[PDB]
Amino acid sequence: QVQLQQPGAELVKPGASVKLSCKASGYTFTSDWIHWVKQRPGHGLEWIGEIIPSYGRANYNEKIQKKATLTADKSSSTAFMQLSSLTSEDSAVYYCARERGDGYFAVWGAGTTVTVSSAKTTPPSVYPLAPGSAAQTNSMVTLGCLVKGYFPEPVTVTWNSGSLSSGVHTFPAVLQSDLYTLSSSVTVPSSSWPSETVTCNVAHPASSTKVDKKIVPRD
Amino acid sequence: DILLTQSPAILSVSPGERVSFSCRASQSIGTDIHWYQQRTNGSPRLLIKYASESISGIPSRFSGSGSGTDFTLSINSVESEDIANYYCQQSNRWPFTFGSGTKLEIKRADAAPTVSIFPPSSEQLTSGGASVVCFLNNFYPKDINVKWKIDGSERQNGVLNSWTDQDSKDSTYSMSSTLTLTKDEYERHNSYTCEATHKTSTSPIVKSFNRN
Amino acid sequence: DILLTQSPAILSVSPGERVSFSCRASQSIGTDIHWYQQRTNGSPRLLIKYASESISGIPSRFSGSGSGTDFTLSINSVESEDIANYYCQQSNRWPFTFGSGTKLEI
Amino acid sequence: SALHWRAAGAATVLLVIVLLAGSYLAVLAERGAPGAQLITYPRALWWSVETATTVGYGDLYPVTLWGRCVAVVVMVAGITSFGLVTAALATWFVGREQERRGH
Ligand SMILES: CCCCCCCCCCCC(=O)OC[C@H](CO)OC(=O)CCCCCCCC
Ligand SMILES: CCCC[N+](CCCC)(CCCC)CCCC
Ligand SMILES: CCCCCCCCCO
Ligand SMILES: CCCCCCC
Ligand SMILES: [Co+2]
Repeated sequence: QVQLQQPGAELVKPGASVKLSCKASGYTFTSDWIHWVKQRPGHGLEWIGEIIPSYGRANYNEKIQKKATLTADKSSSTAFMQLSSLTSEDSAVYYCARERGDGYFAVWGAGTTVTVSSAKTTPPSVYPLAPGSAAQTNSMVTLGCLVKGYFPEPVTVTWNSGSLSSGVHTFPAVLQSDLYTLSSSVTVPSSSWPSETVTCNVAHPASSTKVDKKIVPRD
Repeated sequence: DILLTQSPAILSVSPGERVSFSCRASQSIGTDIHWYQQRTNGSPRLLIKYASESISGIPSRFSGSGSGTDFTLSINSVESEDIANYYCQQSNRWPFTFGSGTKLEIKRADAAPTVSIFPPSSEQLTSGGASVVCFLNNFYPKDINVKWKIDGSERQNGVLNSWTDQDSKDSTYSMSSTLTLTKDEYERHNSYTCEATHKTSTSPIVKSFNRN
Repeated sequence: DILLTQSPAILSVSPGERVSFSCRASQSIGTDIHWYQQRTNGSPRLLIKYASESISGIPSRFSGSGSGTDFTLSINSVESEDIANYYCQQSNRWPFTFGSGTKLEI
Repeated sequence: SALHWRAAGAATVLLVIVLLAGSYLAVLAERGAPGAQLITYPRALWWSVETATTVGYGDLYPVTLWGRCVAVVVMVAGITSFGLVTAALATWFVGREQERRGH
C-alpha cells in the first residue's frame, strides 16, 4: 500500500503561503526521517530539507533561499512543509520521501504540483474523439479524448479505469491565455470496438473533479 | 557540499546493448552512493543502494559498481521500459546531494507515423467552439512536420502542437496537432486536412474529412 | 598558507536580484570561513561566521553556505547599501589568511 | 550475590544503553552541520563502539558541540565500565588469594 500520500495539486497566489502534507503509513520507527525534494519542470531533483518526526528536529538546504518550514504530527503520522511568500520560481513538483536513517530514499510520495499564479481554478471540458464516417479502418482503431480549458496542472487521464494500458499516450498540455489543453490517444483492435466499451477518466485534483467520457461511434 | 557530476547528460543506445551511466563525486565518499530511476511523469524509484546493492523488485538487469569518487550504474541489455532519467545521490556527508541526471535514449528501427484526424464533437459544437485534432503516432525518428489545409488552402493560425518524450513501451515518438476555431469559422469551410512529412517517406501522409 | 581565491573580482547585479560571492580554499577547511563587508572608507564589518552563522545586527538578507573548499556568501534582493568590498577569511590553520576581495556593483 | 559481579553486569547493560542512545543522539546532533560524516545510524553505532573502547580510528568523529558532548559521555562510560570489570577481577583474585593462604 502507498507508503506516503500527498495531494496532487496546490494553487497559490504570488506572495501567499501554502502548507503541503505527506501522510506516512507502513512500518514507522524513531530513526525515520522525512525529506522534501523540489523538481521544476524539465529540471532535476533538489533537496529542500528533512525532519525526524520522532523528535521534531528539522534541517534545511543552506545553498538555497529558505522558503520552507517543516513540522510533523506524531499521532496523525503526517509531515508538513510550510512554503511561505511564493513566486513563480517556487512553482514545481514537491516530493516527500522517507529515509530509514541509513542514507537512501527507500520510498517517495507521488508529489504535489504547486502552481503559483494569480489566475483562477477551472475544471476541464472532456470531448470524445471518434473517427468520421470516411475513416477507413485497419486491424486497430484510434480513439481519444480532448481535455481542454483547465487550470492549473495537472490532470490524470486513464482508460477504462486503468484497465486499458497498452496503446495509450497522453500528450503534454499547452498553455494559452491561462488555460491548459491536452489529448489522450488509445488504440485497440478495431474488431473489439464499439462492442467492447471504451471510456476515458479524467481527474483534475485542483478542482477535486473526476469526469468520465465514453467513446461511441459518430452519428 | 559534495558535488556529483553525471556526464554525459544524455546517452543513446541500441536495444539489447549494455549501457553505463557515470557518477563522479568531488571528494571521496567510499560507497555511499544510491541510484534512482525517474520515468516521464513518475516519482523517483530506488534501483541500487550503497553503490552496488540490489533492491528487491528491481530487474536483475541493473547493477552498480565503484568506490571513492567514481561510480557506475550499468544495464545489461537495455529495453524500452528503461527509457528514463537516472540520478545518483550521496549520503556520505551532510547535506545529501543529487547529481544532475542522465537521460537514457534508445535508437530503434525507423517507423512511419500512424495518422488519425478527428472532427469536432457535437458536445463541443454546442458550446460554440470547434477543435480539429490530429494524432501522429508511434513514429521514429522524432523529427516530424504537420501541416493543415482548409478547403485546399494551408492553414497556420490557431494550430497548437505537442510532442511526447520517447515512449517506454516501444521507443517511438508521438505528436498531436490541434486546430481550434469558433463554430462559425468552422461552419464556413468544408474539408479539413492534416499532412505529416517524415523521414520514412518522401510523400507526406495525409488525412482529411468533409463537414457533411 | 591557505590560499583563498575569490573570483569574480567584480560582480554586477540589478536591484532586488539574488547575488552570490564565491570563496575557494586551496585545501579543505571544514566550515572555518568568515565574511566581511567593507564600504568605501569604512573598516571591515563581520557579516557571517563559520560559513553560515548569523551575526546580530546584520540584515537577514545575508546568508552563507558551503564546507570543505567551496564557500558562498549570498544576498537575497540586493540594495544600494550593499555596494561594498567583500572578503572571506580562514581560521582553520595558522596563519589566518584573507581572500583578495569581490566588489559589488549595482 | 557479590557486589563486584552485580556491578560488572550492571556496567555492561548501562554501556550497551549508552552506545545505543549515543548513536541515535550523535546523528541527531550532527545532521545539519555541513561536512559532518556521523549522520547515519549503523556507522554511528560503530563510531560509538570505537569511541567507548577509546580505539578512535578517525574514520568518523563528531564536529558539533552536542555531538562532542555525546562523544564525551560515551568515552567516560566505556572507560569507567571497563575499569569496573578490572576492579571486579581484582576483588575476585584478592579473595581467592586470602583463601589459598588460610586467611
Ligand atoms: C580555555 C577556555 C575554553 C573555552 C571553551 C568553551 C567551549 C564551550 C562552549 C562554547 C560554545 C561554542 O560556541 O562552541 C561550540 C562551537 C559552535 O560554533 O562548535 C564546537 O564544536 C565547540 C566544540 C567544543 C566541544 C567541547 C566539549 C567538551 C565537553
Ligand atoms: C589496552 C587498553 C587500555 C586503554 N586504557 C583503558 C581502556 C579504555 C577502554 C585507556 C584508558 C585511558 C583513559 C588504558 C590506557 C593505556 C595507557
Ligand atoms: C551531554 C550529552 C547529552 C546530549 C546532548 C544533546 C543531544 C543532541 C541534541 O540535539
Ligand atoms: C540527555 C540524555 C543523555 C544521553 C546519553 C548520552 C550517550
Ligand atoms: Co584480615
